[PDB]
Amino acid sequence: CDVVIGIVNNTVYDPLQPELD
Amino acid sequence: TSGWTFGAGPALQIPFPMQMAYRFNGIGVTQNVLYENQKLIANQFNSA
Ligand SMILES: *[C@@H]1O[C@H](CO)[C@@H](O[C@@H]2O[C@H](CO)[C@@H](O)[C@H](O)[C@H]2NC(C)=O)[C@H](O)[C@H]1NC(C)=O
Ligand SMILES: *[C@@H]1O[C@H](CO)[C@@H](O)[C@H](O)[C@H]1NC(C)=O
Repeated sequence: CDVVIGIVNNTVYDPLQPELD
Repeated sequence: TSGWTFGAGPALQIPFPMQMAYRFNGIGVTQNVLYENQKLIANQFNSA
């Protein structure tokens, strides 16, 4: 995420990680 | 400013760089090809 112009910072939710862990 | 939306109803604004990316998607090209090369495509277009 350093070549596209206009990127914003946000969280991407992975459904496996919480339930799995 | 609105691509092709105004011909089917109300004009819906969307940034032009994003308009071009949808147009590459319509021909089977993945949309990151524009977003990572936006300057190259715009400069090459302007000369063409
Ligand atoms: C999006 O997040 C990244 C990572 O946290 C930010 O990059 C940091 O930016 C600060 C200045 O705002 C620098 O001091 C850090 O060195 C940067 N970190 C890295 C790893 O490069 C980035 O600035 C954020 N973007 C926005 C618009 O806030
Ligand atoms: C959008 O334009 C503003 C000025 O109106 C500029 O400050 C900003 O960097 C531009 N955003 C992008 C993603 O180029």
